Amino acid sequence: GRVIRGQRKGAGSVFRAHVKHRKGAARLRAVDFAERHGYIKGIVKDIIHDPGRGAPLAKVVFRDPYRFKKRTELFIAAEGIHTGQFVYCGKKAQLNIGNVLPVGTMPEGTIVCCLEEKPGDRGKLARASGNYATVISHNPETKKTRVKLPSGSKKVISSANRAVVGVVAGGGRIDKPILKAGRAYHKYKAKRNCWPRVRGVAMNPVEHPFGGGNHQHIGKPSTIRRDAPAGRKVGLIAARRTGRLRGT
Amino acid sequence: AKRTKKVGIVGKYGTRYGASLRKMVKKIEISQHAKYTCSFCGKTKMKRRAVGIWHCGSCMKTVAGGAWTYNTTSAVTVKSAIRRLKELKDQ
RNA sequence: CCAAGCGUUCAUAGCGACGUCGCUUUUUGAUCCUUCGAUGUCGGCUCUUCCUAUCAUUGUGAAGCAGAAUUCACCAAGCGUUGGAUUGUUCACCCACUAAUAGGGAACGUGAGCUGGGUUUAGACCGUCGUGAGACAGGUUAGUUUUACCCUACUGAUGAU
RNA sequence: UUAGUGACGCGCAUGAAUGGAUGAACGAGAUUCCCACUGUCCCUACCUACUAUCCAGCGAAACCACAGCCAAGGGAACGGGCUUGGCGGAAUCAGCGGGGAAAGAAGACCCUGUUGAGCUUGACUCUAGUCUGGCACGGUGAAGAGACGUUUUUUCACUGACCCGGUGAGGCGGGGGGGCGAGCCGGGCUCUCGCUUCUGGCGCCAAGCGCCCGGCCGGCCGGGCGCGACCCGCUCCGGGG
RNA sequence: AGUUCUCUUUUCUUUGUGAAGGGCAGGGCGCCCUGGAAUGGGUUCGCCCCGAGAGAGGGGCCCGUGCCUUGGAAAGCGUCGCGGUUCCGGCGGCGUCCGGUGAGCUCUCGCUGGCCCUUGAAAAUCCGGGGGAGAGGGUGUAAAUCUCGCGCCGGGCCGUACCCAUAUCCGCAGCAGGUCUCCAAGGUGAACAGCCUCUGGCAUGUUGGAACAAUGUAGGUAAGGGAAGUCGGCAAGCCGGAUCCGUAACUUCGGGAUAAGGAUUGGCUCUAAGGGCUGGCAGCCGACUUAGAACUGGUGCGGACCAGGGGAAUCCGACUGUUUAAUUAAAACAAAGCAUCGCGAAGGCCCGCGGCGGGUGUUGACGCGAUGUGAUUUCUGCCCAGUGCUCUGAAUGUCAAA
RNA sequence: AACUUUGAAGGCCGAAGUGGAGAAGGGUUCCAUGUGAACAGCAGUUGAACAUGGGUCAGUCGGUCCUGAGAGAUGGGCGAGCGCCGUUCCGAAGGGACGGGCGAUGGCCUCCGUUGCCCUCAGCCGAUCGAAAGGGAGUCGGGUUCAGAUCCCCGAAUCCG
RNA sequence: GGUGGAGGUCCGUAGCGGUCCUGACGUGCGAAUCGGUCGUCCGACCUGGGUAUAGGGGCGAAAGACUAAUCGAACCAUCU
Ligand SMILES: [Mg+2]
Ligand SMILES: [Mg+2]
Ligand SMILES: [Mg+2]
Ligand SMILES: [Mg+2]
Ligand SMILES: [Mg+2]
Ligand SMILES: [Mg+2]
Ligand SMILES: [Mg+2]
Ligand SMILES: [Mg+2]
Ligand SMILES: [Mg+2]
Ligand SMILES: [Mg+2]
Ligand SMILES: [Mg+2]
Ligand SMILES: [Mg+2]
Ligand SMILES: [Mg+2]
Ligand SMILES: [Mg+2]
Ligand SMILES: [Mg+2]
Ligand SMILES: [Mg+2]
Ligand SMILES: [Mg+2]
Ligand SMILES: [Mg+2]
Ligand SMILES: [Mg+2]
Ligand SMILES: [Mg+2]
Ligand SMILES: [Mg+2]
Ligand SMILES: [Mg+2]
Ligand SMILES: [Mg+2]
Ligand SMILES: [Mg+2]
Ligand SMILES: [Mg+2]
Ligand SMILES: [Mg+2]
Ligand SMILES: [Mg+2]
Ligand SMILES: [Mg+2]
Ligand SMILES: [Mg+2]
Ligand SMILES: [Mg+2]
Ligand SMILES: [Mg+2]
Ligand SMILES: [Mg+2]
Ligand SMILES: [Mg+2]
Ligand SMILES: [Mg+2]
Ligand SMILES: [Mg+2]
Ligand SMILES: [Mg+2]
Ligand SMILES: [Mg+2]
Ligand SMILES: [Mg+2]
Ligand SMILES: [Mg+2]
Ligand SMILES: [Mg+2]
Ligand SMILES: [Mg+2]
Ligand SMILES: [Mg+2]
Ligand SMILES: [Mg+2]
Ligand SMILES: [Mg+2]
Ligand SMILES: [Mg+2]
Ligand SMILES: [Mg+2]
Ligand SMILES: [Mg+2]
Ligand SMILES: [Mg+2]
Ligand SMILES: [Mg+2]
Ligand SMILES: [Mg+2]
Ligand SMILES: [Mg+2]
Ligand SMILES: [Mg+2]
Ligand SMILES: [Mg+2]
Ligand SMILES: [Mg+2]
Ligand SMILES: [Mg+2]
Ligand SMILES: [Mg+2]
Ligand SMILES: [Mg+2]
Ligand SMILES: [Mg+2]
Ligand SMILES: [Mg+2]
Ligand SMILES: [Mg+2]
Ligand SMILES: [Mg+2]
Ligand SMILES: [Zn+2]
Repeated sequence: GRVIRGQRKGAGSVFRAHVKHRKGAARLRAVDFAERHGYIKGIVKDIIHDPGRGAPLAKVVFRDPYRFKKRTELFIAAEGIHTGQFVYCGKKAQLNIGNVLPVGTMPEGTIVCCLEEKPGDRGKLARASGNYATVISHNPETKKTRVKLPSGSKKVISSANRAVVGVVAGGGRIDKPILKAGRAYHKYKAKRNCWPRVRGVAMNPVEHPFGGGNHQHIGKPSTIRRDAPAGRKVGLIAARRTGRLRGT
Repeated sequence: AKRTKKVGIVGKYGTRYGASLRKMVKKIEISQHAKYTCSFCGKTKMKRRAVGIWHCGSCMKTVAGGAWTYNTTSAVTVKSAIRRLKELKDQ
């Protein structure tokens, strides 16, 4: 048989991200003396739409503490920020929506967004629209914090990790039926070459394990083992169970 | 004169997409096109620019908000949660 | 063909058991001789001709032929043997008229005559089967029909000894 | 009315996201009936244009063993040829599709071949990848459990190999110096901090103080240095290891 | 200039002003100043605007492709008349004038709105601003300096013909195929439709003549019947525009719908209504419409052209979209919706012979990756034995190298 | 001489043209004259054929420059190797400057220049390529040829340096 | 009762496609064209050039389709 679509996606080619009109990568500030020991002030200049992203982006301007310059940063917009607002980042910023604090100083139950997976990486967790992570508990002796991620997993992270107080803007986006193939066509024309999707049973055996047959049937169990070779790992990959999720 | 009995603004979709889906999208369609009163100037001009971005034509202010409503219930609750935690943080 | 019986009586008007002798190749088989450097594979439409194992009509013989109607048989294929609903149908069945609505051959007549409904490529659906790819004298839907100006034949047209 | 529709259902072999039942709108999708319409037909006719047709000019190709009238016979079981009969008369024109088992393409069907190829799998033999153990890179210190000062192993650590993140590698570690609090009898210390949160302003290229040097005539003009901006340090800072 | 038998103060043609500069119309302003508004007012086709300052006054600015002016009448054109070498940028005369009108078409400038789970390039290049390091001269023959007005010098290299398509390109060819664009007249008409015409162009598409048999190909018409033909109404045919009326089942209340079904339609002569400008009135200008009435023709009138047959049901697929270029356009694919599955980055899925390699990823669970079903509505029963997937493990059979 | 040319008729394309111009492609087919052998599926006095000679003129119209999707060196990595990967990633990646201090040279030797050294200041952080439709200053009117003109001539402007 | 003018909305031209006649043609105008009749025609729309993906590879709204008249594995040379 031939190489299946899933295999072909990893080569780039026609399967690379549509980044022509994206405004840039969204990050917190690179940590420096101001955020390690005090705080720094910025101003929300504009809140902008980033193609292929549900959440809006905020353009926050700071002063460079060592040079006569203005630094333009592209933040993930916390819901409720507005242009002309002042946001603050550092070890000693106040607990307000949009401020950037180390999770170690945040009290228990703080709702945060654009959280750092590892200290100094400028934000990796809870960046999608509407999402947020929560602070469960601190362990000051081991200098660590326990956060609850949108997926519901509980992670132990360094206390020095920074984050944005509040939830990500643009929430509730998935509550609108798309109603139309064309509206989904436009959704992914800004993201990547992943639409529309052709069913495996709808193909021939040459290009898919589920393909072929005088009836459109899978024919073989669709739960495939974790270590199946590429080109065979299709269907439900390493499924712990299947069927309707009745009960908790 | 009342031109439709129940479709309202989703009457643009005609017979397509199913009654229940058309009923569902109607609530969002009304809300994402409403002009909300601006908190910063008070003129009813706040309007959706993109998904999540709300702009006021009077005072020119822009606000990051919900996808289809100016502020989501989840965000409103969190603002009161953050306000409350702040006080205990400094008593 | 024989004739036990049926036919109230009466074997043979008309039938005919148990047996037995043939014919035919419009049934299906059996075989594998010709054709696989291809003879276009069903049915219908059209058109001509031929057979008789005669339905009608002509001329007749016999009846359990009074008449009328019918049945059996002879010479007999000259002339006829139709319009329709359902089905791709051959076949079948029914409606209606009719003198009668007989049965067949011609490469199971006839696709460089047509048509392409079915069968029988590639797309696709259902059921049964198969782990599967896929299979099914099981259903369903969509699916390219080429060439004549040559020879003969035939139809007409000049014409030849 | 082997068609359609509605019912029936022990359904060869219907059936629930291998989705079941439905249903408005939609369909160059499949089917049945009805109105209207009509040459589809009964049953064909006439008319027009371009051909075919004849002429001047110009002019191919397919195909072809030899050829080219029949009946029967026998025959590779359906003859143009052969046998026996019927018979046969130049050269040609327009048509025609009976025949030449006409042309077209080494039959796609079917079988055979120790010929394949696409695809599948519970075929045979392998294979990338992947999971797993050992050896090496591969270190330092503690304990616990073993064995005879050495060595096997478990846990907890360390960092320096190795890896990750960030930065224009910009203030890291320790100490000094200063501030608010506490409390032992003005001083010591538990021990904390490092000057920015009201406003959609501005913010660099030193002020000031101290010390020396130069040029011209104590006055003018111009330099340098130190503090301002604490000292010392061995990995830039973090995260793993 | 054409027609002039008759008529036609008639029909046709033609009746300029560039770039740059100045001036002025006109358009636009989310620009300023006075002032303080509810009996709220202003205002558009729609909107929309106002104590965060409306109405009303008075101003400032941007574009002015519009008109005038310098250009510039000298040129060009129309026309009549003379010249010459006569192949002269030949010379003269006159003219190149005045108004109106429009949902008209084409382009453009601007204001205001709607759509997005779509937000719709970058860089070269040029400009303004903040700052005040510096510089310039000591009352002058003033200096530094100047994005002001004139003046001076130069702008090298390469392309440029023509065709651009029923004959200059690709299909073996002057091949009915294919091949990216700009401009765009009058009539009818809703119309860039079809039909006729002007400007411009062409010579019937690689030949002609004479006939008018059959059979064709493409068009037509048929008495009476009306699908009896055929597998099947294939083919053809009926309908068709517009105005007025009328319109069912079912329905997801949006539709169905031009449902279905009727009536009307010419020409001609009138009537009524619908506006602007100026100074409940008067005068002058007007642009096409709608409606009604009489008269009228052999009942013809959407007279050509253009231009839906309809209804009752069953199956399938919700729809729109896509597909086997060259036999299958479909019930197949997609789809929104629905439901499962993996993954918190030393990750999930995938690429790559190879790496401090690569894609998703300028990403972070409302995400990415892997499947199935296939809108809405109602529902989705039982089975974990089989085969798969998955989870626990020294408690513990087998188990390689070391 | 049916077919060439001029004149007159009758027709057609009917401003989504059979009209006037371009891009890609062609490459002399363009223009003048001559021939009528071959070619232009009849002919031809004709032609996009053949033969002999001509014709494309720019600061202002494009290219030239920018960067886009992307392509692609060096550093580094890999690689038996031709090489591949990679594009800021494991890099001592600036050859510049206002100004100040020193010398050496010059000339309108007055004083200004130049040149060499030193002090001082410097993110850009990715070489290079990538569009005759994107961005990109500035040329228009009249005349003129067999064939060229916003290019030649007459006139009137303008940008850049 | 007006105004307004939404729509993967309807009729319909350009454009794009290609249902039926199983019409033409079938040594064709044409190694896929022609005519009438048809689908769609504001969007999942049509299209030029630039660039990217290359053979067990690509690309596929999925027909084993397309990948230079070649595709159930292109073409060229060699092995031969
Ligand atoms: Mg398939
Ligand atoms: Mg397979
Ligand atoms: Mg008896
Ligand atoms: Mg045999
Ligand atoms: Mg043979
Ligand atoms: Mg034959
Ligand atoms: Mg044959
Ligand atoms: Mg007889
Ligand atoms: Mg036969
Ligand atoms: Mg025959
Ligand atoms: Mg045939
Ligand atoms: Mg058939
Ligand atoms: Mg088939
Ligand atoms: Mg019937
Ligand atoms: Mg039934
Ligand atoms: Mg179930
Ligand atoms: Mg089933
Ligand atoms: Mg002749
Ligand atoms: Mg023979
Ligand atoms: Mg024959
Ligand atoms: Mg053979
Ligand atoms: Mg063969
Ligand atoms: Mg053998
Ligand atoms: Mg094999
Ligand atoms: Mg092979
Ligand atoms: Mg096995
Ligand atoms: Mg005002
Ligand atoms: Mg004059
Ligand atoms: Mg200034
Ligand atoms: Mg030219
Ligand atoms: Mg003609
Ligand atoms: Mg001619
Ligand atoms: Mg021609
Ligand atoms: Mg011709
Ligand atoms: Mg008739
Ligand atoms: Mg009649
Ligand atoms: Mg019938
Ligand atoms: Mg019949
Ligand atoms: Mg029809
Ligand atoms: Mg209806
Ligand atoms: Mg459909
Ligand atoms: Mg096809
Ligand atoms: Mg499933
Ligand atoms: Mg199980
Ligand atoms: Mg021309
Ligand atoms: Mg042209
Ligand atoms: Mg000739
Ligand atoms: Mg010429
Ligand atoms: Mg010049
Ligand atoms: Mg360049
Ligand atoms: Mg490279
Ligand atoms: Mg350019
Ligand atoms: Mg539409
Ligand atoms: Mg439509
Ligand atoms: Mg087709
Ligand atoms: Mg045909
Ligand atoms: Mg023919
Ligand atoms: Mg697309
Ligand atoms: Mg590959
Ligand atoms: Mg596709
Ligand atoms: Mg198949
Ligand atoms: Zn406001």
